[PDB]
Amino acid sequence: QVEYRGTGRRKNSVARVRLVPGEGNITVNNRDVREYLPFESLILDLNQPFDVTETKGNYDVLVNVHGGGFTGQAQAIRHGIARALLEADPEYRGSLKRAGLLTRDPRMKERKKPGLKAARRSPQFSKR
Amino acid sequence: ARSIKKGPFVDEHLMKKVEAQEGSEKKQVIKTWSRRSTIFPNFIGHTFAVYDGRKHVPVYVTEDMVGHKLGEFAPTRTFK
Amino acid sequence: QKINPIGLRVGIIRDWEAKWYAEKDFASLLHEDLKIRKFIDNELKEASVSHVEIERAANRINIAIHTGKPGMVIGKGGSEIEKLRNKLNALTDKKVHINVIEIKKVDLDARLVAENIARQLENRASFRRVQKQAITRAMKLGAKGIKTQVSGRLGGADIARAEQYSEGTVPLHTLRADIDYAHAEADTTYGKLGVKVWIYRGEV
Amino acid sequence: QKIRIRLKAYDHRVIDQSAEKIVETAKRSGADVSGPIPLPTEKSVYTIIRAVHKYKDSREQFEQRTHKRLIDIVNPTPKTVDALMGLNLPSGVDIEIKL
Amino acid sequence: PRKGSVPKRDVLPDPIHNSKLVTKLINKIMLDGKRGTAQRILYSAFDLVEQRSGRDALEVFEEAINNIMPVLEVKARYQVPVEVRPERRTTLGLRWLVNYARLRGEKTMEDRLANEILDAANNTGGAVKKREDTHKMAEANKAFA
Amino acid sequence: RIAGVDIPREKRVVISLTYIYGIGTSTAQKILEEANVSADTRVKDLTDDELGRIREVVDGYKVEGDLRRETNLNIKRLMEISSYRGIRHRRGLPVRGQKTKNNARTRKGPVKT
Amino acid sequence: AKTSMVAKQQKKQKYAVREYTRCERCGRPHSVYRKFKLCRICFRELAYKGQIPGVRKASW
RNA sequence: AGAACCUUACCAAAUCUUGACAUCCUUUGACAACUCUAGAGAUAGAGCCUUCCGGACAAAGUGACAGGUGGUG
RNA sequence: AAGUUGGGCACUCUAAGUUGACUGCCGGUGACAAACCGGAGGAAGGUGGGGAUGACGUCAAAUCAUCAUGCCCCUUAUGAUUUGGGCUACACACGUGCUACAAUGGACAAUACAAAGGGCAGCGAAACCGCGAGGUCAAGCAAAUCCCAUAAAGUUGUUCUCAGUUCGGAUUGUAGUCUGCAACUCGACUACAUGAAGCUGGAAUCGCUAGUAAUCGUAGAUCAGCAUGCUACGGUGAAUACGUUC
Ligand SMILES: [Zn+2]
Repeated sequence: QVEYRGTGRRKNSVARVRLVPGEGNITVNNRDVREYLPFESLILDLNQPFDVTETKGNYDVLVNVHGGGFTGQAQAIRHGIARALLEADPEYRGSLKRAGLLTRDPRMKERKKPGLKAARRSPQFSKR
Repeated sequence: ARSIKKGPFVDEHLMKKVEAQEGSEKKQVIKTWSRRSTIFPNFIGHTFAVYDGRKHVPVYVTEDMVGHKLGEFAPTRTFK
Repeated sequence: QKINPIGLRVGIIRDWEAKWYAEKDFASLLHEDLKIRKFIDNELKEASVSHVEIERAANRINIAIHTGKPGMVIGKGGSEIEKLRNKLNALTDKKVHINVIEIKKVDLDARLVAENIARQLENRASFRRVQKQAITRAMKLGAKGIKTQVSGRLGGADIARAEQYSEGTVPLHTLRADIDYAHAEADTTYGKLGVKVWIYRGEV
Repeated sequence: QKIRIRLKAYDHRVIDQSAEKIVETAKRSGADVSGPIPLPTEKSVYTIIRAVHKYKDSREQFEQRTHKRLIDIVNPTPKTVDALMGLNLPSGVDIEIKL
Repeated sequence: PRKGSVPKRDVLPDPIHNSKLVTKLINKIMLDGKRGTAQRILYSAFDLVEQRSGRDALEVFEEAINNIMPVLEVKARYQVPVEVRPERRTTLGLRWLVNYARLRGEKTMEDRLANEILDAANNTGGAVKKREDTHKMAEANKAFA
Repeated sequence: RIAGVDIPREKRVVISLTYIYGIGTSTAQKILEEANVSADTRVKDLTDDELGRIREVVDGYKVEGDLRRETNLNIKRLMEISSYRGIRHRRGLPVRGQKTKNNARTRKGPVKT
Repeated sequence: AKTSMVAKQQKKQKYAVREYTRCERCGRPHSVYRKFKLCRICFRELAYKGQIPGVRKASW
């Protein structure tokens, strides 16, 4: 077995990520990552934690991710992968932190304010 | 009502008043507030004083007026 | 411009005066409670009825009348309380059980103070002296702060204005603070006079 | 052979204390209880024009939040049923029992 | 009425080229958040310029930005001239590049961008003309410095 | 040239048929499927038998001048009966119950300030 | 609202579509919530008095 | 935070005057959904006819009185 | 076929209780102060992001039409009932918005990813009928269970090739669906045809400093029916702030 489990969050997307000794294949909701995600930039971002830890291609990733859109779920997966690598080896904490991958991006969608069109946008003003 | 599955709408009182005195050729004018009633072929040749809000406008029914409402020939607003 | 302090604090450090739950007949129960409250207010005007809590369960209506003159409401032989209960049962098909709660210090109760000052104003007392004596007695009875205000055609003057007095601390912006607020109306020969009273009896 | 108890209340404090009371009653009667399980709270928001007249851009937003609690009794007993049906809860909480 | 300067954002390098300038060009091209459309447009334009020049896409892009980056500008106050900050240079270069590319006559934005970067590299583009006009007016108003 | 009207030569047949008054996209596709013809084939690269079949299908659809005459007759009948729609047609105002206080330009012509 | 209008709203309508809701506390015809049978103004006043179970000022 | 009717406060027409709604006072009920006729309806004409406990309740008459989204923020 | 059921509470999640962030520690600038800047640690760093909360006062600002109320006024009418018509008019001027003028696009087919709400005579699954909006039968569901309800933008393929057009969808004809006693004045939507201006807008002028603007959809109150408005939700997701002369 030897499973390294972790959680990742981004916007409204939650990704349960499991790392196993493998060849670098990433499966997301029983689908290949390069098919699930609509851009290769997302795949590169997902692999970025592996590059930082210097264990690229040494793990197969199994992802159960739901919520948000594609970028949100991709970055949730990246956060989960970083957390799983932390769990596997505490020595990667410094590298991951310097890469800024352990941070759970706290940015969320601001509520809409009453009397405004949006969170900040206000109605067009007209003197006279 | 408008849906075909329901027959064309017409007030029962208006329809029965039209039917009355059908045989006699001395057909008279019928006072009506029913702007919403549809015009049936039975109405052809009749005169309806249709209330448009303040007065009963006389309307004479012809063949081309079949299928329309009695209100379409009693305008309600005045302009110029 | 100032939020009603009771409305601000309800559900935070102040409990609802209507203690019940409903899913289908919520509106019916709400308006039943409203007519009950209106009837009690109209019937116990002379009594110093500070406030009323209403709960309902098992097709029963538990009324809790917090008053400063419990003797008047109950009656010497319970006749008054029994008559009120009978009238409430006549109004509402359900069965009503009424409890009376004694208020020891009526001069620290915002609503009672507001009603007293409104009564004096209707009696044509001085809108300044009434507020001064109210604040004085409330402060001597241990209140940490009190504020009184009267607005309208004060001495019958054509131009309506408002005047208020204070003493101690009344921190209306502190959400912890248990501030008792009341508004009353005097129906003077010249019209409506609005009296407002805030009382802060301290941390509890 | 399970008994479901659904509690709904506007106050999470009162709902929690009622849930604890019923769980304690069931355990005293002898049945085994799985719970309490907090179901998602249902929040209804109401937006009102604060002013009596005009002044659309100033609003006030109220809410009513009903909290939901679920209790499962696994091994019912006549004593447990009698205790549950005789137990009295605060007027705030609404309790439904499904046998 | 302003306390001071605020922190500036830092963008990540292009995932394929590892270039902050490429990232910011993608951001400039992006409209309504369509980052994917911006990415595909930029990559197609880079491929087109690579094919049409036989030279590295990054090299030609760097030459184009260097050509279209100004050194002096003028601000109303009459118009007084002033030097341009190093980051203002890149901002203006990218903004003018994208604007005049969109103004070109080619059918597709990829063709427009490729032709515009080629013209900038050759020093005969719309962004080049804009830089020349800016420098000319700065020199004309050099006295007000 | 179908129904007495020429059509663009370089345009695909399905689109080019819409240039016939009374023929839109849906009816063009329906005609093209009834008279079997490739959807993407341009009219210039078209066969005489295909053109004849298209003409045979089209002739029965009541398009062009006959359609214009029918629409004009309907409008004239509603004008003549003195209906509300007829009055609004005569006055050049919106007929389907729009609001004329503003935004009635397509019926009232250009703004006369 | 007018007393005659409130009475007419309460009385049975020959039509069924001819039924409309009025605030049961003051009679305002507009902006009446179904759950409380109250207009926005009465709703605000009673929520401030704390006499609508479970209703409090919202924020998030 | 919902103008086809209703809403609706405006207009035309057909209609009522203790009144569409509330309390008191005299008589006392079988009131009233329901069916017929005449009316655009509101309403009027005879039936049918079904309720009710020292009295809730509900009809008819009269006088107090009602009513106003009328004015003055 | 399906987390569908047997089993489990690991994970996610749900919701109660707790811990956490305080310039706390380190180094500089600073009058050893306050504070500012940078760093470590931390998920979060400088009131972390937002909400509610609005002092003493100004404008005889708004509201007598939510409600209440002094005074004045009408009482065979300024009160009351009903049907019909106004509030929807239309030579015109202004505010706020929706849709576009296209290739960062239009059309066609295939295929993913949300959040937040509502449901009792109400949400109406599947199936059948109709090209269609919808109609018949009708399961489940008073709710973390069923439904509303497949989000769109996106991604991948074919076509159009810069053309007032395969852009744009007003306007009008005809034929229908639904609600409602009743869609003429005066509802929404659907099918066929019709296919207007408009090819990025003068003087001027508005919003917005980050998950913001911009774009894309989603839900709800009112509500028989009727939303480009309002109130909420999330997907993608920027640019710039030198400085205080104006
Ligand atoms: Zn009200």
